[PDB]
Amino acid sequence: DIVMTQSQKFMSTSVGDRVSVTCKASQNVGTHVAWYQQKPGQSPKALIYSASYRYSGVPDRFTGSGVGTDFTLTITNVQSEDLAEYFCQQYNSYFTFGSGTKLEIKRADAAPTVSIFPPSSEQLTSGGASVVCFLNNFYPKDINVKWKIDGSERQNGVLNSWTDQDSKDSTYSMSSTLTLTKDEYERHNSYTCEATHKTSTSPIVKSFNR
Amino acid sequence: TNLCPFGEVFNATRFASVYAWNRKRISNCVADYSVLYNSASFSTFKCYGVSPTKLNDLCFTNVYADSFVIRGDEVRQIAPGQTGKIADYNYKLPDDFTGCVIAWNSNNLDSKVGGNYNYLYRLFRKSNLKPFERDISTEIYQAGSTPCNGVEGFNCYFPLQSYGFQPTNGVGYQPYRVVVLSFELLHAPATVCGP
Amino acid sequence: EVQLQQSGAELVKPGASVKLSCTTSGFNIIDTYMHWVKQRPEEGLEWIGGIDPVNGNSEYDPKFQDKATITADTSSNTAYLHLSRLTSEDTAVYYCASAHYYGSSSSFPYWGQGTDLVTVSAKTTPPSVYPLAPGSAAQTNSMVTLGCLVKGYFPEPVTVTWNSGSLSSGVHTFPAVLQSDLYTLSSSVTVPSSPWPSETVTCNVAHPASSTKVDKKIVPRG
Ligand SMILES: *[C@@H]1O[C@H](CO)[C@@H](O)[C@H](O)[C@H]1NC(C)=O
Repeated sequence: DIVMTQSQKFMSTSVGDRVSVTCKASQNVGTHVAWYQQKPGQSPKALIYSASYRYSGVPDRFTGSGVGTDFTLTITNVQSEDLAEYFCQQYNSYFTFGSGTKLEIKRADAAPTVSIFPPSSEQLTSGGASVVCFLNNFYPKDINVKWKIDGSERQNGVLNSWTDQDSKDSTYSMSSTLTLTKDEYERHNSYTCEATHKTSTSPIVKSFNR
Repeated sequence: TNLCPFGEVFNATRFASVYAWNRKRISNCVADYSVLYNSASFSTFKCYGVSPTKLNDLCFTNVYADSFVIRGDEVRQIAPGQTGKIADYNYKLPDDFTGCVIAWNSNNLDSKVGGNYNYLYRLFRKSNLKPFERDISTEIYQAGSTPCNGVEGFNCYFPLQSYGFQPTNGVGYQPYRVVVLSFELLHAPATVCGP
Repeated sequence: EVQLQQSGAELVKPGASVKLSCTTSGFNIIDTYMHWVKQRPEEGLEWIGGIDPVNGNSEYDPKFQDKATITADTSSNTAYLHLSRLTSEDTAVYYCASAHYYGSSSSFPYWGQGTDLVTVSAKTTPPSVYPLAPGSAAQTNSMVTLGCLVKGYFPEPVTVTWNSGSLSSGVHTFPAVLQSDLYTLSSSVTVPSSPWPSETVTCNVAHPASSTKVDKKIVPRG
């Protein structure tokens, strides 16, 4: 087995800056090395072959370098759409892949846009009541959501999920869902989602009444 | 004595179309280039960055052998720094190429009286090939501003075209088999040497 | 554009078998090798094997030779991966990929979109899809945000599109969360307040492992 080692699990950069991803082969592989880009949710896309040749159609800000055991993928003038994991591969003896280096883009802060949604009538008729809060296009990733029912905090029944960095503006988004039974939902009137983010000392509050 | 299997390359039963050029990796063997250079059957034997009479005194980490068929007048395109449909759209050597280009007339095997149309070349491409890039795509080429919707038509061309080899053709339109030997010199152990 | 189109996600019982397909559009597979690659979150990308569609010869990583079989049909431009006697270690995304060169090994220039295989004894559960309508984020935003809640399905994945993909900008689909053996996810779409509810906005959900789909129009509440 030839092992391809990518020691960097994550790297950070800014739009317009440059970054270099490293790969080390456990044996000499000459120039039988390729590089691939994998955006979240998607399949790998080919970038480099023979260690340093770019395919037609691949932007010229991607460059491969190295011979032997030490290889580098360099990305210059980094764009938000370069948010991806980057994998090396050797094809000198069979085919083995590195463990991937995930790129993170640093950008300016951005307050979240918050929206709250009552349960669908269709869900209620089935006995359930999920109230959903979206916190969209904020930066940096760190954020707090607090659910309130008739003025008092609620923790049980809340599930949250964050996107990966957006490939167009490099912001994060987050989804928070408070699930409970229909009857519990009908026992209270006020439902509120409150988001606290370093872009403002005052929380962002959105609410509704049945 | 483990000789490099040159015969498998030069006397392969079939040869690829140039757009789909084949590459063989040659490693861990003894290469007697002099048998190749001393073979009169080769109409072309042009080396770059090495001298053909001294090939048997040199060692490489790997040798690659690319092979395909083109017509006579295109053999001159199989060289660094060349332009034209073959060099731009089918098989491109790098400027710093180190190796040898070998060709010979294959009219007796690749032509037929009813015309042989099985060998193809790419006639249209949106960009020039990068060195040693290989394009096997079949998508309709949009020559104008109208999208083609995957259908051939006006300004909407199938990108590959047949040579049409028949023995009667002039030499410049007769088939030539080509083998390009690329000599890789890395600073790692050599695995392909002369005797 | 060249596309390797793979078959849908599959739920497979432990011990059973499955056959994945990959159909190429934009080149003939007979001009290259077709490979299959496995991906899991912790173990990474692993090459399974590959095939020479001209002669039918396939070759495998020895770790996969007893359970993987790769075949190809050049007349339909399709490559297949057969996996037998599946275990939980076979839960993974499987990709088809093509090779650059023919005659020797090379990089993989084109990849299919991937097929999630889930090995479990649980049955498939299609999602319930619920519209998310305002929801007193009241005008006046120039923008209005709607969503769809895709609740209680198994296994992954579901795909969510909005107006059949014509609204791709301003869409965020959030990763699913697993609770009591069922997945739930949400998707949001932001459009100007002039189009909605003036114009229709619909989320299109597909759950390939149960072979089900749902469209849900987002209509103003009451
Ligand atoms: C090709 O075959 C002939 C015999 O028909 C043989 O003399 C020649 O050496 C072969 N070519 C190579 C490169 O081995």
